[PDB]
Amino acid sequence: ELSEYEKDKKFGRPHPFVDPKVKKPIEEPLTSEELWWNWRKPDKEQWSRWQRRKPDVETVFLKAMAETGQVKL
Amino acid sequence: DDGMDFPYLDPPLICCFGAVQKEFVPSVRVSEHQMDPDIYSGWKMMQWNPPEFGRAPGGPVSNVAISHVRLGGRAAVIGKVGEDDFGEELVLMMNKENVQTRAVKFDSNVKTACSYMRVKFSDDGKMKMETVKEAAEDSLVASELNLAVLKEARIFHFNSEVLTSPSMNTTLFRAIKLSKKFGGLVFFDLNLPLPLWKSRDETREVIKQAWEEANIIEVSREELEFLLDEDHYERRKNYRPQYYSENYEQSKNRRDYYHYTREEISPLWHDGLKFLFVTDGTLRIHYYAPSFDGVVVGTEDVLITPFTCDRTGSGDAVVAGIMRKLTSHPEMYEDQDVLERQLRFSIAAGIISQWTIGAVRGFPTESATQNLKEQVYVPSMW
Amino acid sequence: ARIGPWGSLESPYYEISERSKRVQMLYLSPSRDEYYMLASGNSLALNQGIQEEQVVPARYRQE
Repeated sequence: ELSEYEKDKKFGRPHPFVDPKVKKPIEEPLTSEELWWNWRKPDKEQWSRWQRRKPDVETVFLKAMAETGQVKL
Repeated sequence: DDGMDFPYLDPPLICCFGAVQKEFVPSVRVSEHQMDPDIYSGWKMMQWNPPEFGRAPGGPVSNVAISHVRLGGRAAVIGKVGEDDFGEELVLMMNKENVQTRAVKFDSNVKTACSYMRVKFSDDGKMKMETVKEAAEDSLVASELNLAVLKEARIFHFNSEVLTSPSMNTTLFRAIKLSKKFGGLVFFDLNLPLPLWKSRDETREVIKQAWEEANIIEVSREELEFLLDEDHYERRKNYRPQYYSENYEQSKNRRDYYHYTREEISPLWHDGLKFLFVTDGTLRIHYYAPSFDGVVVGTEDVLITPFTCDRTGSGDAVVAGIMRKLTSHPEMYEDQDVLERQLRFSIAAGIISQWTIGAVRGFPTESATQNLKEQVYVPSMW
Repeated sequence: ARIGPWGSLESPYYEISERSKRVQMLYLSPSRDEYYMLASGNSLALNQGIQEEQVVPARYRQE
């Protein structure tokens, strides 16, 4: 047959972009210590004006019909 | 009193006992700076630089109830009003904003906000006044207590003003006894009236009976240093080392946010207490619990709108937010992390309440309070 | 704006100091303007550290 997707890509039903059959995790990249000082994320979350997601219109509709079954987020 | 069929509604009710008044500022002291006796156009300069006791001035209990219900909660008010036009408009104002008025008693013997006194010239030429006939607000007797609000309400909130009149002392103590018999908490707000700012010992004698019955107590920074030691806590604040600082922060001469240790607030602590809150305006909130204590950090901004800034009523919003989050989340009592996270909503409400003229005109909404809390605080905190 | 002494244009600014003198507003002249750090930001920002290290735009010298 055609996978466990039923090849939702072939039909068009909602489905994750990546394949939920491999989804191999990361391989322990460099941690904060082994990074140069320019890429460090300085261990204390910094206040920024762009820290709250933009309200937007379509983010309301997507959440609206996700409850009614027309959308699978 | 046992009449009921279905369970109570979702938001627990709040009991607000006191006097119904419009734009009242109880806590009054001598401010060092004055800005012209006649021109009121420049008085707003005292809202950018408050006298350190009107930084977050609390008001009547009706203001607290209105701020609490506007934040998404439910509140009820116990009080008495006269059969006047002002008395009929105060209840209208409270009713217009979903404040339950089932426990407000109308009477015709006394007039609202009007009290009859008598001139009593003493030795020398210093006049005095003795209350001949009491005002309508402070004339509630224990017989006309609504034994339905007390049963339903889960938190009993009252302020110290009712301790300045004889009849309300007995009425308040009877209401406290009834509410405790029905299992409700007691929230004590210490917005001290002017006569109670006379001496520490007299005030401590006056408020001891009410203090020992409280489960939660909220006081300002000045109302605590006054109750423990004004001179010592004022000498400690203004102190800089003669040679060299101590850590580094002392070398920056920042503001003094002192977190009082549990051995200094011990004289004001008793077994029945569940929480002690000390608010330094909206800047910081020190919370003391039976097993832990800490400080929640906040900010303030009244120069963001220098022409429509009015600090009056912010303390009521802070207390109302505290009560709303206490009743909504019952796990804050024994969880310091949740306690700190839920105590920033009150700070956001207090910040918003200082951006408009009028105590009741501009109390913040729950959505606006959450918006400001999320916009000021880093995602890790909120 | 206001024409001050010696025919110099002056503008009002709120002085930030830990003394709370009485009137915290001053009328600054152009000669006294470029040697102070005039903020135009806000105090509505809180980080896990202390609030006094938050960053706001300012105007020092002519930058």
